[PDB]
Amino acid sequence: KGSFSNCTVRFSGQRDHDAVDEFINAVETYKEVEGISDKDALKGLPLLFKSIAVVWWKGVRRDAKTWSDALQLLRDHFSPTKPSYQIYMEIFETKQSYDEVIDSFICKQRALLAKLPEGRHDEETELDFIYGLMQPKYRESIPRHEVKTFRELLDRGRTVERTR
Amino acid sequence: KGSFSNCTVRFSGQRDHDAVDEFINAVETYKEVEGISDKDALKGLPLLFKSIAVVWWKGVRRDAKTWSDALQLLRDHFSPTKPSYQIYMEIFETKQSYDEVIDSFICKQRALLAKLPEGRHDEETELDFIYGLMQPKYRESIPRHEVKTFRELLDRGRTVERTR
Amino acid sequence: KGSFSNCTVRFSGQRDHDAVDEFINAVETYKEVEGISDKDALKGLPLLFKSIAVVWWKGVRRDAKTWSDALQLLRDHFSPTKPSYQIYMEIFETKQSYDEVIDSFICKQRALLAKLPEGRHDEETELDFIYGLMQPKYRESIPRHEVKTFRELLDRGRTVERTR
Amino acid sequence: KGSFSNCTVRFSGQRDHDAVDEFINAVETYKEVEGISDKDALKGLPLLFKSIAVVWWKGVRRDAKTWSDALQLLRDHFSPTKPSYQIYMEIFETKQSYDEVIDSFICKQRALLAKLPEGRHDEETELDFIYGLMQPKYRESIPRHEVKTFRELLDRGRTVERTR
Amino acid sequence: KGSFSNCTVRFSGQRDHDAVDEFINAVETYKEVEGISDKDALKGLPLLFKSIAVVWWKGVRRDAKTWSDALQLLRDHFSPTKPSYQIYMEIFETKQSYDEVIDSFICKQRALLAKLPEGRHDEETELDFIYGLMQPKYRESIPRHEVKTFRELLDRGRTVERTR
Repeated sequence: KGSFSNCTVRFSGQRDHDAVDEFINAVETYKEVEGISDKDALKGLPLLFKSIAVVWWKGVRRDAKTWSDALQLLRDHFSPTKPSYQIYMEIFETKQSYDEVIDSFICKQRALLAKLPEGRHDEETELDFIYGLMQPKYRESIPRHEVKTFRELLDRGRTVERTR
Repeated sequence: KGSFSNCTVRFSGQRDHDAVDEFINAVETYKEVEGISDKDALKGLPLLFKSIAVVWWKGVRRDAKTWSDALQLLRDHFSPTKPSYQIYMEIFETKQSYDEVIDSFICKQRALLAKLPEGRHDEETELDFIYGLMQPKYRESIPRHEVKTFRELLDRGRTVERTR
Repeated sequence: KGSFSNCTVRFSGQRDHDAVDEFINAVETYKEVEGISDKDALKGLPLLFKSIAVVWWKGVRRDAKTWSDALQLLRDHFSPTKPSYQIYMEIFETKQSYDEVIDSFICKQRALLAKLPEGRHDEETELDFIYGLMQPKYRESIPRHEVKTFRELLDRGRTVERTR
Repeated sequence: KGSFSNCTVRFSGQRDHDAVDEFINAVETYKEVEGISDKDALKGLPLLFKSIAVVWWKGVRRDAKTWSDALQLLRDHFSPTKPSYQIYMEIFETKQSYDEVIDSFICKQRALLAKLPEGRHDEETELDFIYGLMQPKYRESIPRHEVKTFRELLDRGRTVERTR
Repeated sequence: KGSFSNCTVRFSGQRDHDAVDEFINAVETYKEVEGISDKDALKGLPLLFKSIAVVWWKGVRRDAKTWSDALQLLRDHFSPTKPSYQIYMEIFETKQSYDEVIDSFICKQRALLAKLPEGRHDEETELDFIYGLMQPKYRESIPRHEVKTFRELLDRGRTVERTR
């Protein structure tokens, strides 16, 4: 049923991890849903670029041969894959300011913790790294060693938020 | 005939009841009209998120297994389901100001009264809760005990509005 | 061939006669062109609302049963169907200002004269009601009793406009 | 394959020759490409108007019977078909200012010369009417009687432009 | 499956090399992917122009007979194909300013070097022409004669960028 005719999601070259990962996941998901072969998918790839990136594709066209190589090359030229110590310094710089919802803080911190190499941290030390930066509006009620998984922190945060 | 190819309605994370309920009802209605199966509908769900929420979906992907569970989880993480006393204080705070149409006031107050638990109020006390906040431009003509249902209030409000 | 999948024309609740009549005529025309049945058309109606009006449709869903009833209810809740004397006062308030084209004035005045009940006025008194408000730039050349229909007024107005 | 479902090009009523001619040519071209019959094309015409013009179509609906009559009526009510002496005064009013490209000047002047009645001018006097208003940056090099057609003027203008 | 029905990419007449080359490559790629014949593709070409360029197409319609001739004519009337010495003066005018990423500089300089006639320069002198304008933030670490191809320059530039 077609092969990359037209869609809303495009890519520009904004040089950030979130936009690049969102675009790659959306394209990779669309290919699986619509059911397009691997050889037919690479011919339609300049139908998505609209910016500086199409000038980037006019030069590096002869380096790609398969779909996985082109996707890894798009991940390599733009996502700079920052090292570990900048991430560990970026988590401890900004505390949770007053009058901010729990869910935005938790999803931003989880998206920041996903950048580390996989298999290096469990769930328990993951929650222990995040339990040291919350406001005293939430730390007065729920103590440590009672919340065992990463869902129960939000489950008890939404109760104190409604109570005020 | 396809399975969530592309559409105008998307979701961002605006943290409000009206936008979330509108998006969920529009998606739930589109699934019923187009005739898509339940197993095929969950594979196409990241084609709708475009914001902070796609970073939220990159983390909580392994918690969803059926369509109803994913819809209830999207209702739970964003719509905060406010308690009763804040609603009963929010209805009595703002009176109807001068030079405002009847229909906007009635639809906003009905959308505010839908947040209570279902089966707790009849139609008569529902109209009795709304008849105490209207302007004297409308309360001089129509008295109580004459309007029995919730349609006749608008039916007699549109007559006095045309008369001026 | 589908049933209200996606389209550009939507409705918000702007509270005016022109936008409501345009939206209703466009939807009614699209249903006739595409060839959709009456029972299939009502299931897809919340795919068009995008505003306050979808909160209005979450409350008055159980009042509609057929397509004509829903269309008349949408005409009733928003188009206020103003009385006659306000129209007859609105026609005689604004004269035709200098340096304005004939066609805009004629189409606006015809759209204002359509609001009266049908069958109350002929063509001759219709032109007699409009011939008293034009500029002396056009009334110096063409006199009364020479223009018999409503097309010849524009036909002789476009000649004097080109001449200047 | 459908009959005027939805498209980007619409019409508003901007009262100019270029926008009206572009819209009419695009619609006339789309009808020929998609292959739609003449009786099916007139039912879908209010799906394109979005402005004051739809109020204009609610009044003059009963005057159209064929496609050519409706197209000529749309050309008549909006394009005012200016007389000859205003065109001959409009060509000689604005000279070519300094630092402006040749191609924009030539295409604008050709679009202005198309408004005259057809068959009144050859190619030679057409170029003779345009050779009297160019800058001395171009008239120092190429003389008259050497450029015979209307293409060689641009062909020798692009050479002097690159040279500077 | 259709023949140029509607798409996002259009052309205006912006008079620059990048936008024209992007539009031509996107159209040429779409024709190859969708599988449209050469005779059917030329009838649908005024469905893409939306600007001054459609007035340009109303005049030069009778000069095109095949697809390749129309594409070369669109490349000729707008892309001015600048001479060599302006390019060789444009490369050496702007050095790499401080705090700018390597990839943007490399892709812009490659897109500028593509304008020369093909077959005039190898890869080695191509890298030698670009190695004289970089910042001392990168020239302190990597010396000449160690980087042999044009990929290893970026491969060693991304390492020093992460290190800081």
